[PDB]
Amino acid sequence: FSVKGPELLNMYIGESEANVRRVFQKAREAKPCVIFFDQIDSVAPKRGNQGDSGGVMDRIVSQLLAELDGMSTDADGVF
Amino acid sequence: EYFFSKNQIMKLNRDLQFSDLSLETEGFSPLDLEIFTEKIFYDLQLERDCDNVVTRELFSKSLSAFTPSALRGVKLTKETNIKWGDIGALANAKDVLLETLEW
Repeated sequence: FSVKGPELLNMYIGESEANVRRVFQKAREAKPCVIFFDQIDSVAPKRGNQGDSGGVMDRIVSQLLAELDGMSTDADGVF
Repeated sequence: EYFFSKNQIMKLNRDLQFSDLSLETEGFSPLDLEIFTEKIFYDLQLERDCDNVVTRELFSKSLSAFTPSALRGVKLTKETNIKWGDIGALANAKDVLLETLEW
């Protein structure tokens, strides 16, 4: 499984549940499987470089970290 | 005590005291106690041989595999226990937490 760079961002507000949540949990739903990323330097801007115009980069980056990390009780091969 | 009397002959031996042990859990309705005491009976009736019965240890094990009817549908989780001392360095925070939560 993979997402091609900013395949995540989307028109409406509340972008994250429209894609990144559904796919990233789908990788937990799948059997042992990678997620491939490219151009992370486009997907997760350094949050300190704050952005105007809805700051959506903060929304993506927060949801991505929350779904990714900690991984307690969750070592299901999601490389 | 009534349910341990009712459906089938049973005895907890004083290996545990009969009162207090209930407070091993709390979120239970009376309906929960019925099904829970059935789970106890069947589980130890399975893990022990088909002879006479006593609940010690196996109660404390099996209670791990249950949640009350009020909760079972709503999301809940339990972690791989990072016990107090495992994160225990700079205990100051953990102590603040335990103090303020345990009241």
